[PDB]
Amino acid sequence: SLEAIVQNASSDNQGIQLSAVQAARKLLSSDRNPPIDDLIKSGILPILVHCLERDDNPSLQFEAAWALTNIASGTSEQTQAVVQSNAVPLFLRLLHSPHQNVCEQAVWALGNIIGDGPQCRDYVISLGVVKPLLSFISPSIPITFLRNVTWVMVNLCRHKDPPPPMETIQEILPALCVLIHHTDVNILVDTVWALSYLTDAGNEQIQMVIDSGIVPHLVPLLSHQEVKVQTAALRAVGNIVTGTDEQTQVVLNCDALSHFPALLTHPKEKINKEAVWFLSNITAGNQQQVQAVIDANLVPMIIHLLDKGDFGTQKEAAWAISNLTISGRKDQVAYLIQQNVIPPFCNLLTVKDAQVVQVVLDGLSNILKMAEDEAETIGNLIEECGGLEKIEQLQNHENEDIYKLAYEIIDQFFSS
Amino acid sequence: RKRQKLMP
Repeated sequence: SLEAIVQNASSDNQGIQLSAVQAARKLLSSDRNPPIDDLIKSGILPILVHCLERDDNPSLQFEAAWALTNIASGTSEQTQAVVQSNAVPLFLRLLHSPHQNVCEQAVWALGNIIGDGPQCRDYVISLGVVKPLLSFISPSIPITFLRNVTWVMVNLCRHKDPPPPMETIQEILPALCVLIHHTDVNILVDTVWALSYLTDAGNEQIQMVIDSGIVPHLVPLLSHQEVKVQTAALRAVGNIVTGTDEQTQVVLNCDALSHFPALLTHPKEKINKEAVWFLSNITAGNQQQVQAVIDANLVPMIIHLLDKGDFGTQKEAAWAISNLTISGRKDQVAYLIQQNVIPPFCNLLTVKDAQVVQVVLDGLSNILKMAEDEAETIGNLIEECGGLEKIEQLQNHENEDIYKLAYEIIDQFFSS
Repeated sequence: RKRQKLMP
C-alpha cells in the first residue's frame, strides 16, 4: 500500500528507505498514466524532498529526483504541489553534484517545473538556475543530457506574459549562439524554437537577438534537410522581419530570399503559408525591400499561391499583395499588374472571412489610385474576371468598412 | 513543455 511506502520512505534503515522510494518511482514511471494524485495525497513529497539532500547516497537522490520529476510532469496543480514542498532550492543544489545522472535528473525536474508557467519560471530564475544550467554545455556532455539542457532552455524562453527577464535573455543568447552550430537535429530544433520564442516578444528582444550575431547562422537553416529545423527557422526569421525596416534589412542582408523558392514550392502547405507571411512582412517595407522581393523572382509564386493555395496561404498572399502598395512605386505595382494579379486577387472577395475581403478591397483601391494613367484598363481587367459583380454584391455586406469601401470604389473607378 | 521520465 502507499501508506507503507511513505512510512518506509521515512525509515532510518537505508535499505528499507531506498526500497520504498524505488517503489514510488516505479509507480510513477511505468505507464503514461501514473497515479500522481494518489502519491501527493499520501504525503510522500516532503520525504522525497528530504531524500534530495542525501549527498552520501547518489542512488537515493536519483530515485527521489525521478519520482519528483514524474510528479511535476502532470497538471499545473501537481507541479505546484512539488514546488510548494520547497523542491526547487534542493534541485538547484543538486545541479552542482559531481554525479552526471543526479545533475541530469535535477535538470529534468527543473525543466518540468519551469514549463508550468512564467511565474514558476521566474521563481526558478531568481534562484539562479540559468548559470549552472548553461555551464553544462560542452563537447564532453552526453548528447541526451545536452538535449535535456536545450529543452530546459526552450521552456525558459517560452511564455511571454511576462517574458523572461532581460538579464536571463542576455545570458541565454550566447548559449544559443554556441548551440546553433551543433549537428544534432534535436539540439538545432530546440535552439531555433528558443530563438523563435525570444523573437516573438517585441522589437527589443529582436534587437538583442540581432546583436548576438546569430542571424547569419539562423538564415541558412531555412534550407535545412529536416523540415522541423526549416519550420522553426522560418518562424524565427519571420518574427524578426515583423520588426523595423532595419532589422528586416539585416535578415535580408543575410541572403534570406535566396531560400524562399524552395519554401514557396514546398509540399507542406504550412511552410508555404509561413513563407508567404515572411514575404508579406518584407513587402510592407521600403521600396528597396519590395524591389529585392521582385528581383528574387518570388512574385509569380506568390500570385500562384494566391490563386491555387490553401486558404491560409491565400490570406498571407493577399496581405503581401496589399502590403506592396504601402511604399511601392508605380513601377513595382505595374509589375504586379503584368503578372496577372487582378483575377486571383479578386477571387478572394467572396470568402466569408471579413478581414481578407477588407484587405483585398484596400489593395484594389490602392492599385486603382496609383495607376492614374492606366486606371481605365485596370478597371476593365477587374471587370473581366467577374470582380465588378463581387464588389457590387459587397455593397450588401454586414461589416461597415466593407460596404463603405465597396461604394467608394464603385463610385470613383466604375462610374466616371 | 513537460516530460515524464518513463523507464526505458
